[PDB]
Amino acid sequence: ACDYTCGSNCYSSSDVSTAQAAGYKLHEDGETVGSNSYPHKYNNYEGFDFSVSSPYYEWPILSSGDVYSGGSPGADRVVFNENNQLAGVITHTGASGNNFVECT
Ligand SMILES: Nc1nc2c(ncn2[C@@H]2O[C@H](CO)[C@@H](O)[C@H]2OP(=O)(O)O)c(=O)[nH]1
Ligand SMILES: [Ca+2]
Repeated sequence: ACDYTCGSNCYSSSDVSTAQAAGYKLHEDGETVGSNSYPHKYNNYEGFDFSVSSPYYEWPILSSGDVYSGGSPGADRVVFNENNQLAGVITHTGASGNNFVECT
């Protein structure tokens, strides 16, 4: 069973903490990867009710199981805060345009 289901992509807790740890490290060191400069601030335009406080940062999580290193980011993202607390896992899949919906 999936801990997080983003469209047709299946993720376990370990997939999420692994992706999150990589994004937080880059955030700490003030470095980015890719053309969209990840990790970057997640403004929460959609207004999700995250249990942890802002600011939020997004980092792509890949269905391949690999840690994002620069190519296409896919549609899924892990959202973490300043204290490296997981806010949630989101996706562009099933959302119009460049909007997001939470992964179930
Ligand atoms: N939909 C959405 N995009 C955001 C938000 N915060 C930052 N973004 C970024 O704002 C632009 C318009 O959506 C995109 O560059 C998107 O990039 P990502 O694809 O990297 O999320 C947010 O809260 N919602
Ligand atoms: Ca996996």
